[PDB]
Amino acid sequence: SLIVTRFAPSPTGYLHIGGLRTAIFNYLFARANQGKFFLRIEDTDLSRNSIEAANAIIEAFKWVGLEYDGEILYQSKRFEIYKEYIQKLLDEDKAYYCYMSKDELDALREEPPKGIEPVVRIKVPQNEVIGFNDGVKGEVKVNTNELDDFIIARSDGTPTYNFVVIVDDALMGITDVIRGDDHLSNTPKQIVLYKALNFKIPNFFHVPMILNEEGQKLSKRHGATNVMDYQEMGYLKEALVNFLVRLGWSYQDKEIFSMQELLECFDPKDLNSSPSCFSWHKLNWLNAHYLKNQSAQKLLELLKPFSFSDLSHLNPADRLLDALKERSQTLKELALKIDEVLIAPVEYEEKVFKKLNQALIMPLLEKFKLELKEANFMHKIIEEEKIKAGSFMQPLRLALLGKGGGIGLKEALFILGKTESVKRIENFLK
Repeated sequence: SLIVTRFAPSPTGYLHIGGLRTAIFNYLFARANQGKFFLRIEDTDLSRNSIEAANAIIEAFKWVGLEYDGEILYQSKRFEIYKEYIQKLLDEDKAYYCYMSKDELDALREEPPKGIEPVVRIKVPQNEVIGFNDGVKGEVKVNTNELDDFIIARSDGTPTYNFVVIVDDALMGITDVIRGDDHLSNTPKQIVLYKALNFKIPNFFHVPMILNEEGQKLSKRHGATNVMDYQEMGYLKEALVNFLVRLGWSYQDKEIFSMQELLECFDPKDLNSSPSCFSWHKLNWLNAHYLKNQSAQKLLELLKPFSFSDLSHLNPADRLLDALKERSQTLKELALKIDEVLIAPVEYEEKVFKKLNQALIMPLLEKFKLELKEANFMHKIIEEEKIKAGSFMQPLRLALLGKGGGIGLKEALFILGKTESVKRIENFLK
């Protein structure tokens, strides 16, 4: 069966994670059945603010990797198309000109003009039942008496969002629409427009909105709704998609999915009607997994915008990533731990430095400096001055790493250059 879906978001300044989730559902439905998936940008005006917003949505779309068929459709490039359908409804007396204000209509609905530019409103047939079988909620019915004559064209002639969606959906042959429960009230209004223009009504799937940790609606008050913020936070594109597709959808008790697995087992009949919650632990658990399943060369290219240290080390000097990969969850956390090893310490932790015998620690490091200088690149040496390991390992760690609980001293000596290790010990003695 041929499936034609799209992603036509309402005007936003960027790509929201909630909109990314909806775009994934619509994407997966088309790709699972070898259909077509489009991206439509609805710019109500050709201003500088809306041009940058469109580029931002396209930017996040490219980074995530959701490819679309054909070229991107813009609302500003289809101005004359929307005008003709609006005129058609007028000439058929299915739409009419209105000069009243909203406050006048609110009072009248509860009980040759000169100058004033009118708006165009659609004539909603009263005393009818608008119904549609939603793929998630089931049969949804609404009386037309609960729908007033809504605006389809403003006083300057510009069509509304609902009119632009249904025209573009009919001209593109959209067969299914997977939507969030937020826009559930716009669906009956779109159905009116569809029937008025004798257009085919695609199938609808209304999924619950994403909830936060406290069960509230996911909004800008949480502080992480822009998809490109997750890129700056250090999350991989594969982990972000795996996280969002799991909200409101579940297969067979599985948590990790590849792109080829989703494309071969996604089904909109499995969309859960129970709302899902946004979990930082779940997203980090996924992102830790995809980060650990990466290679070594790819990690070098991923860690470049996050690490202050340039990687000119040898293939074994991959040992740096072995110890930090398991203890890191994002590229930001991984690169920071890397900088804690490659970048030389500028200061020393006074919590452990002040509680150290300076008369005994200084000559002991020198005896090890020469003992290690004879060796090179991987068996280390142990001091034999009849002392515990802590009496020697704690000062050596402060000289090499400066902190209290970092990587093991055996790996840090090999990761760092044999000349760099001596340069750090000599700086500790100064």
